[PDB]
Amino acid sequence: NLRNQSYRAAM
Amino acid sequence: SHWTSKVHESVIGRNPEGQLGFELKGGAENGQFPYLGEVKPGKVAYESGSKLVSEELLLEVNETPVAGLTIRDVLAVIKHCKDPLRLKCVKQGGIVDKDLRHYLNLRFQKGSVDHELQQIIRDNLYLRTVPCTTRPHKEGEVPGVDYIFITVEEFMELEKSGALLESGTYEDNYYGTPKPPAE
Repeated sequence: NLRNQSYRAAM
Repeated sequence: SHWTSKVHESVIGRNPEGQLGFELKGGAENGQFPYLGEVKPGKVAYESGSKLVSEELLLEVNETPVAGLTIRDVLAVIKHCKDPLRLKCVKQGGIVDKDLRHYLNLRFQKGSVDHELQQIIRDNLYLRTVPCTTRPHKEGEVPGVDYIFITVEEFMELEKSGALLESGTYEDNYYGTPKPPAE
């Protein structure tokens, strides 16, 4: 399912 | 210059045996776009638009984006579309490659067609993948659902094995998305 803000930053 | 510059639409129908006339290959479970195998001439029941060529990447089926999904999901979308089947494909080459991990590495200008397609393909991959992380579990999270919680050594093995389609770090911890399984 959808990714958190932390994961999206890590990319 | 653009990744999407050679995208074309091919309208086909099921052949007299109810099949497509070509095998689907790749899928997120191999870290790949769905793409076409050998298009046998005369096994595709062409309707309109342009012809299909072998090893093109399959982007959409009847305007449902399918890139980033498993073959399971792609065929499931195909099965719920009545004829005619409008396929949006792109030939591989140059900047265009079936390798999903490398496509997610590309840096596109925000707002570009290329960028919008990349985010569409991310959401599809996210539908059936659970991310992995080396940060500790926080209260309220479900291991196996919100994240797979692994150690740095385990995260390094997954990366060295080519299992991760995407990798990064945030506040001194590792985040990634493993390839989905075939189930």
